[PDB]
Amino acid sequence: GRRRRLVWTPSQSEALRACFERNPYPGIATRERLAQAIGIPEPRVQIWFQNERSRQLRQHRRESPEGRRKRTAVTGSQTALLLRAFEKDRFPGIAAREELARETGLPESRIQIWFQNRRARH
DNA sequence: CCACTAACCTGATCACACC
DNA sequence: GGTGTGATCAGGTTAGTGG
Repeated sequence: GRRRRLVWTPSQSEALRACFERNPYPGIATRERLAQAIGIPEPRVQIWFQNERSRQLRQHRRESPEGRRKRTAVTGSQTALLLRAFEKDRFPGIAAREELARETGLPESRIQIWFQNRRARH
């Protein structure tokens, strides 16, 4: 069970490509500003820039420093809750992550990263 | 039927706090 | 140097979009 896939409007597509053309490695500030200007949540914008670099790099292989997101602070209380969840299921779907986001107060996009990191190291 | 791609993934690495 | 862990990189996989 994954998040429902959105569909770019023509005006959104134009804005993402034009910003990608100026810098394919935007920082959190550029992603946030672009996300608000076009009405899309920032994680979807980040996912698009990653997919779009994948398209461009694979295409160029057949032809040819902006600031990061601030480190999310995770309390021991939040960590213990995600830990207990991680033991029952290491691959929570969108609904289980929204649950964990609700119970922890952390954004769901950070829960997704937390599980990606945890599975690679534990 | 099938090309395209958002969503999601692995694995490695960056970045930074901390000792 | 060593450890821990959140964030991001390249790029492969899963599944929804729409020709």
